[PDB]
Amino acid sequence: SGQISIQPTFSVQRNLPFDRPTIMAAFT
Amino acid sequence: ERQNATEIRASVGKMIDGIGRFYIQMCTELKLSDYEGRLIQNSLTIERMVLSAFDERRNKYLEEHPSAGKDPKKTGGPIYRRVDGKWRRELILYDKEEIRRIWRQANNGDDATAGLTHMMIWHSNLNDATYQRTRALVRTGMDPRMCSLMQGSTLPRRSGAAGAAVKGVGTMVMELIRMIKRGINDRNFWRGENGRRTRIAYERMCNILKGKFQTAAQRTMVDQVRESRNPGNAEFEDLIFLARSALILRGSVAHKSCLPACVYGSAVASGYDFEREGYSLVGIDPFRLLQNSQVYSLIRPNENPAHKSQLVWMACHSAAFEDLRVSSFIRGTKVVPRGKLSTRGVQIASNENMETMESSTLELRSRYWAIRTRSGGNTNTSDMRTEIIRLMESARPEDVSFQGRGVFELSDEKATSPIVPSFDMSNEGSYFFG
RNA sequence: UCUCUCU
RNA sequence: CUCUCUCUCUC
Ligand SMILES: *[C][C]([O])[C]O[C][C][C][N]C(=O)C1=[C]C(C2=C3[C]=[C]C(=O)[C]C3=OC3=C2[C]=[C]C(=O)[C]3)=C(C([O])=O)[C]=[C]1
Repeated sequence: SGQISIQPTFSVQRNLPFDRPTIMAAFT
Repeated sequence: ERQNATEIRASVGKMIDGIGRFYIQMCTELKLSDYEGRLIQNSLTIERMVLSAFDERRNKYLEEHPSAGKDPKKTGGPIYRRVDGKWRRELILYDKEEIRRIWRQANNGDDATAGLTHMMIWHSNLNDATYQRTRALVRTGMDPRMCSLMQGSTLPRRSGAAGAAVKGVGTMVMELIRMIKRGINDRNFWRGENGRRTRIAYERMCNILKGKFQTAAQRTMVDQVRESRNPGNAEFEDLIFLARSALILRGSVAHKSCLPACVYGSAVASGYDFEREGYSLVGIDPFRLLQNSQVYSLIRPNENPAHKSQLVWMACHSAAFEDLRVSSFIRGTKVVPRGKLSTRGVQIASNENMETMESSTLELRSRYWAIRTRSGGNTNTSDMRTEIIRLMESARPEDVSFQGRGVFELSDEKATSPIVPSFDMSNEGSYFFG
């Protein structure tokens, strides 16, 4: 459990991270 | 094009000035000293007094159904006073009509609901940065891991379109799912005059959720959800699917810096005419206001004032669900995740021992400042679920969004020279609630 | 006029 | 990306 993904607040370049395997495992 | 911008700035500054001068009047009427007037807890109490005075429907309900041992025409809250260096809490009661009169006199005889919505958003941001909503998530059948979409879950209904822009995809999905569950339990939902009203509400909420989404497939799917006359289990499952898809193909959630009324009141008492200078909730104005403002808070024994200050900073800038790396880059100090913060919420309970409580200054200062965005990043037949799944499968957690945008120094008022962060060293954590 | 991070 | 959007029900 926890926070899987980021919701951007500031307009900065940055990589937007997310836990791809956890999100995708619910779609396979 | 410039004239409209300057009028918008003037209107926002008018709202800020009204809030600040109301805070000054309340501090005068409460006989608070400067230190006590700068306490964040006293400002929280005063703001809650304002919100409860103008909560028309709740006030009417309280009049019809009185509460236990409470006068339905009086608001109140904990006001903290320092006597001989010892803090003590007091419960003082104010007439709701008196509070409304004072607020209207603060806004020049106008019941400016914009300032009330501003305070509402400030409280919502504080609650988002402090408390998690996993129990409500699990009750409605959504995964507890989509907390990043639950921005603005504590915003009440009276906020309207101003607060609707702030609440995220998760909260809108949760409210729609609650409506669908109520319809599933009782068929008399969506019937009668109340049925027509709730159908209109459902359509409006679906439309603003559709506006939140960016890709065409998500908009088409929420459109299909909206078109159902009697939404049942299928639409609730489709809403859950859209909420999960919002984790990768993010939505357009509006972020604003809504500061506590203590900062605004101190600024207005200092002599800052927000009407003439102008205010923006997405620019340098909140950062500039926070840099030269002093705020005090109550620290329970065995707590870290740095962690409480970081929490208040995150709440002020609505950076609760922000990447920890960019938040730390903007702040200059490490933004520690929620698990490792040795601090509880800002508000003090009525049962606390008000003899060991101490006071600390809040470090609400940041090295850099950045523009707050509504965008959620770049996203790049009749069953659009497969198309959505394909779109999310193409995405990787390494794509760069907001290209060419950086963080500006505090002296760079016009946002001319951006600074791009390079997060390519040893990896820190990225999720606040992780 | 209430309380709470984390089924 | 600012701003007016106003609230099915006190919840
Ligand atoms: C529905 C949703 O929103 C959720 O809900 C819950 C949370 C929030 N809250 C609300 O909304 C409310 C609350 C209340 C209350 C109160 C108020 C005020 C004062 O001061 C006090 C109090 O207390 C209490 C409550 C509730 C519950 C309990 O337990 C307690 C209300 C009334 O009261 O009315 C309303 C709303």
